[PDB]
Amino acid sequence: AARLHRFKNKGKDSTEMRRRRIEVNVELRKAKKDDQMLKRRNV
Amino acid sequence: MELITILEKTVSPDRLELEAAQKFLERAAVENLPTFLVELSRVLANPGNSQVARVAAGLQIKNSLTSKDPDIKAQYQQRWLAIDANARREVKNYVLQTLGTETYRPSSASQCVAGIACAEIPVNQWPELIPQLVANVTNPNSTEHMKESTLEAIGYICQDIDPEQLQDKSNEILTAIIQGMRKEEPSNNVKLAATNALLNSLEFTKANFDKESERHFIMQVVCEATQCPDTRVRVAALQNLVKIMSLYYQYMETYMGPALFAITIEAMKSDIDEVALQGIEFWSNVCDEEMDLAIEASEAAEQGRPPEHTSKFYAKGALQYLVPILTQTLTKQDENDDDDDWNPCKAAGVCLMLLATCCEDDIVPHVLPFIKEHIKNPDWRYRDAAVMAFGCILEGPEPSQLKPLVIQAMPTLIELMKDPSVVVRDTAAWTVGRICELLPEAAINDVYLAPLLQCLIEGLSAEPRVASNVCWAFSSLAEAAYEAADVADDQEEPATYCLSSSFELIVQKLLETTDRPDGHQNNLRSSAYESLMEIVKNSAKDCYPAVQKTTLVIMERLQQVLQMESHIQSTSDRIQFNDLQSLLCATLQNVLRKVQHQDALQISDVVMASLLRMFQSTAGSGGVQEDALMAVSTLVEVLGGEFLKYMEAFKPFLGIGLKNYAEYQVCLAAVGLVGDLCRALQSNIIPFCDEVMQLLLENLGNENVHRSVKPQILSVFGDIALAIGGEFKKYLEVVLNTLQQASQAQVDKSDYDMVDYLNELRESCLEAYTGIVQGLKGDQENVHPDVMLVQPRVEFILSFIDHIAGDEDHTDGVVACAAGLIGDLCTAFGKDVLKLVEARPMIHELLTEGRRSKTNKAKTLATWATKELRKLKNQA
Repeated sequence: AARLHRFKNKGKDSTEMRRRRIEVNVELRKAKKDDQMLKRRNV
Repeated sequence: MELITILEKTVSPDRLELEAAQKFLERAAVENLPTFLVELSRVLANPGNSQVARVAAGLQIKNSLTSKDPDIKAQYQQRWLAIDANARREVKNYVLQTLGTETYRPSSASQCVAGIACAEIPVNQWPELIPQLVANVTNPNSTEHMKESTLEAIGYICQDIDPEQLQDKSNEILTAIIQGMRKEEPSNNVKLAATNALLNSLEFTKANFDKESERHFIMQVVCEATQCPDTRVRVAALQNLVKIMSLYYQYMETYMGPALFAITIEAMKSDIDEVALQGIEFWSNVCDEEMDLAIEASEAAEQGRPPEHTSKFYAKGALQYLVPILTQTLTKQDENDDDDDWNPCKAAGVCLMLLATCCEDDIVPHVLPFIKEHIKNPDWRYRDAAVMAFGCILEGPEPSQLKPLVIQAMPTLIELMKDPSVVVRDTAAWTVGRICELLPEAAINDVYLAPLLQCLIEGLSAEPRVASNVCWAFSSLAEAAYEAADVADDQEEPATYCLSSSFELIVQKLLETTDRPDGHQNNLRSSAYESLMEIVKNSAKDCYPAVQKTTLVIMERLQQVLQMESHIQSTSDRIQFNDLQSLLCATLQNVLRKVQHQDALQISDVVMASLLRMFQSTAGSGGVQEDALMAVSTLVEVLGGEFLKYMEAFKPFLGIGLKNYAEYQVCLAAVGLVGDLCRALQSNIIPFCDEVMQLLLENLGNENVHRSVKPQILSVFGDIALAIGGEFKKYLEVVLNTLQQASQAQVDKSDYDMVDYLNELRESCLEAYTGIVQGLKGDQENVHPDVMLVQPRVEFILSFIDHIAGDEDHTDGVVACAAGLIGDLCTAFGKDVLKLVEARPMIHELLTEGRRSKTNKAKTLATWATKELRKLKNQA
């Protein structure tokens, strides 16, 4: 097999969708730190 | 007392003596291990005994040392080595002489050779194995059973053991394989073993394929192997052909491709499914690689460097033959087709997607006529193929040309959703969802929007086979509508979008379809819950009362799930229960981010009480424990400083999660939550800072944790220093020494995965230093009297960043972090750092390169660095 996860959104499932959520949270936290440090930088 | 008598109990339905004898022989296997091994080998080597008894004995020998688990296999290997050398010789000769003599097709003796050699080869034992096997194959007087057994063992060797130990012996074994592949061999069973052996041994012969004469001979035997009367040799030879495509593509130019082009096309056209599958896979792998090399060619072109390796555009040249066949084979499905089943029709449909991506514009002229003709044909097979082909063409070509076609074919799409055949309805739901994701301009328009919603909501009550598929279309439509509205009033949330009219209706339908009794099939419940999450996340201002109603329902379902925890009776029930809990927490996270502060306060008490109950009842896997962690994290972010009322109850569970060496992902989530906790509850984490500091240091002390945990430990150290302020002097020296030790680490440059790990470690180290300096900088315009505490270590700081600037392996993040540091010590100390950077003038390359990077982070921070540096460059 190794290709069935491409046919008609069959790949989308609990494990795959959890991975996308985790990366979303990490990106949001990383972005939040950026502007908070930017404003404290006084520039 | 003969071992054959007890061996027959293994195959007999009675098993009372099965386990009894097995445990007795296992007690022998630990105490009288040479005795048990020798007697078993003697029985296997006796042709007079029943051959089923010999097979049973061979199974015992294999199971005595083989193991699927790598750790169990490793200790079993050490157990084998822990025996007298003469004792192992008593059975090594028996195994190497028993094979082939048995008149069986399975040839269980080949398994025994595989297990012993996979352990003795690493320790350079049994040096006569390879010469003996080669002699057996190459001997002209060998019988069919002799050769069939030997090739089976060779393939078992290549598959099982690692490729490192056979790199030097690859040339010897290859000559044996191709000798059994030539057409002069009478039997086909031997030829089948030869093809199978070469499949698992293609990695060893990298140097052999480099040779020209060897390569030409190698493909000659496999090409003549495909055109064979039998089918098993035919399919097996094709799998060999696709593997060579995937790795040794460069050498295919020299008349290699013109030979394969005839065989592969015929293979796809064949009515037999297996040969058709391999033909499709071969023409999909070339497209898959062609995409990757095209990326490399563009990257080199934009960098001004000639490409490392180029392509010949095989897929582009031969598309006019693949497309007519690929469309035709789509009309081969059956109404009673399993959803989880690899078929030539499914493979053809998937392959069409990569065809579109490889060639964006050249595909449409060869597929548009087909879909036009068979879009209304009475047979549902051809109607299904036409609509399925429509979805694949969306990705590749430029949407500007596609707009006339999609807008013209929209009226025929909606009526297809009411086709009497469920299969056509399923494909219709998929293709309308794709048309929304890729071409939302045609989907969001006044004429077609209202009928689209009418059919979409109507489909939510259909059978699960299509009901799951249409649900994902709703999520795509909501995202398109949310992006369609552009308020541009700095509010960042549009007041009203096209979905505002019937927002409450579709939300109500998604709520009830989740509670369907048959949501297990086709992951209907999992799909339905997620589209609800995307709907709520993509809600507008007007839908505020609607999202308030959904929060009440979601909270109600959480309390219900508590009761289902008490009663459980099966493992499958546990899996369903855990999945439901994970989805419910996922939805709660999204609604909490959307809801206003006022409503967050009243429901916070119930949310925390339910969340801690899930963590307390750790009767399941780590998914429930992990999910509750970041669920609290998003609650803290939206609550602000009001979370202080929950510190006394959250403290014991935070320590439990932090002190857990197993489940490294769960420990990772707890670490991330600490950083959010200090940010929101700033200047108030002091009573809880000492415990989390000690717990973090203990986890950093040991080594058997996952490597990914370490960098985040350093990042939270810097964030804590920023939050607490000047009170970090208690642990200032300890964290500084730990950071200094971790910073001076070097790993081999060849391993890219180690390179990325070390680069991420560098980023966390740099970010920690920025937080350390900012902690003592203070809010006031002047430097605080605590900033000289880190003064002695400034020289090591500049030496470290100089080391980073020396390496060309710097990524886009390390440069930004380093530039942020340089500005920080520039504004923290002042006059003294001018001499320090003077002694290391090579840092200027980092300052200039910080602006050339496309990332705005490096440009802004380096601009700050050069601005303040120039103040001290000409201050007098």
